[PDB]
Amino acid sequence: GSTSDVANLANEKEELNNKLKEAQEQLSRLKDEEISAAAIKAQFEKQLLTERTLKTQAVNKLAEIMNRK
Amino acid sequence: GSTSDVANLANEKEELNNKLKEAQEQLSRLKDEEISAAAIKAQFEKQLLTERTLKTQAVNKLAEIMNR
Repeated sequence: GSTSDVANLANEKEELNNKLKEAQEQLSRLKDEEISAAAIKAQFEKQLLTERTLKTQAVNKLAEIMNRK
Repeated sequence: GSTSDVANLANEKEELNNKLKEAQEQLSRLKDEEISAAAIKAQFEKQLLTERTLKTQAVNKLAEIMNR
């Protein structure tokens, strides 16, 4: 009757709510990671610009010395 | 009264089913976004190695030339 129906539905709501909360905590940790990925990407883009620049400096100076006569 | 409460509880269960499904799908989306991002990490890492390597080869050949 209504009494065991209530008992069972209150239990399922508690179970689902708990699983939902766990899911939303995961999503939130992941959302914080996606923001911290944007900063790491920018850092990588910077390091790459820098490495490229240093590479061209070395390559060009080597070509220049090899071309010296 | 009690029978109304049961009807309302069933709807509230169903809505929680919906929210959890939505979250679990969102989690699958954010999951393969961690796969794409880590494949971008590895791509950046390869490019960085390549640039540093060409840099270091040029440096070392130039040093050898300058040192007679």
